[PDB]
Amino acid sequence: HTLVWGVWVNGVDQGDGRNIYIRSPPNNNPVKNLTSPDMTCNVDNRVVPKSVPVNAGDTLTFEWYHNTRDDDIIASSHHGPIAVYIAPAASNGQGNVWVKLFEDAYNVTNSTWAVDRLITAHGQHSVVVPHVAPGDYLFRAEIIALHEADSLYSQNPIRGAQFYISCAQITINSSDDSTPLPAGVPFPGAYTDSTPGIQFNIYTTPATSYVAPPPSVWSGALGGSIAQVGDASLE
Ligand SMILES: [Cu+2]
Repeated sequence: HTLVWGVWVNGVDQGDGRNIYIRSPPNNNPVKNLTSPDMTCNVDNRVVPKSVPVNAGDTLTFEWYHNTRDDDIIASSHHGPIAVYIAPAASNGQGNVWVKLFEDAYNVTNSTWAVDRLITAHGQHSVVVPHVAPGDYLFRAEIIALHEADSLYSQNPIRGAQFYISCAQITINSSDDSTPLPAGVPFPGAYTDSTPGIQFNIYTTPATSYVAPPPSVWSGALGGSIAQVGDASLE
């Protein structure tokens, strides 16, 4: 149970974005139904009044929280991967539009899941803004909690993989468009009951064997991190 509070651009806090530049859902409950319209941008997908200005090559940092800013972030039980997708905003996230910029699942070197490192990072994970066409975009940040993912939601709706999905409105101003954005995958639709990484038993299956759900990270993606960029306590 986690939500995005706001974003940072090059380590500068853009301030509370809830219902302002984030398409915030009403609460931190997960999405679990893979065929739900709620898979796109969570349960309250609508245009919000602001879009955060960035340039290509900026560091864009998402900041998550549980109940209050810079708290426990997400229950430690919620081991799983983190992904970020991008789509042109005029799509409203509909159709074959979502392109993956970032994936971090289980780090063998560190013996930690992305969610474990997100807590350590005070809820902060980042991407490099890609060199796509200038214009308005949705950045879809997706945490998958796998602590109840041994079941399919479609078999037992009390369990299943848990999707924490947050869509930020981002406007890319300066971009040379060296990597034009291709078509991508649909949400809902890209994840199904047979997709690798959706049904996974963290109690019995080693995390070293986990394969995160496709699609693969786009060739145009410039990277990211799970690391504290900004100290919310200094504000
Ligand atoms: Cu939860």
